[PDB]
Amino acid sequence: EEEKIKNDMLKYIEKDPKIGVWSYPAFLVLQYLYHTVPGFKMSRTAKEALEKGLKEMYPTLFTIAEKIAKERFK
Amino acid sequence: EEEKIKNDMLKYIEKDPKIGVWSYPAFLVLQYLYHTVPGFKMSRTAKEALEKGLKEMYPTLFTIAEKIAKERFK
Repeated sequence: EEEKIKNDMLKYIEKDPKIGVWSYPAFLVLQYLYHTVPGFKMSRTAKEALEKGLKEMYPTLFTIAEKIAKERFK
Repeated sequence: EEEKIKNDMLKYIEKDPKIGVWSYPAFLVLQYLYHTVPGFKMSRTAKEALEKGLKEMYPTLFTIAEKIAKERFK
């Protein structure tokens, strides 16, 4: 169950976590903030948005993935 | 105010809304679902997650961007 998920998720660590989104509203808001407030970390806020929404949709899987990624610190 | 935002957002329509996220938890959950449930629209769910989280963080800007993008239908 849980340990079945762990092996697959560790198989997915090996790859680059590039995630691509084609979304006009999100792009417009992010670009507006980038051009309007200096120093706006557009990519960080987009990652936060993705992580927040995805954790809300799939809380258990998101927590498992976060624990596996974190506990791969050393 | 609002009409100042409209001009910039219409300036940003011209570009491709490619949004890129480098996030290990979100990547792990999305790839787990892609490999585990057939027909999983990974990109659609990632876009939904980004839109949900970003609308929660910036509801007014997200609604403005969504209205501008929608009302550019014809």
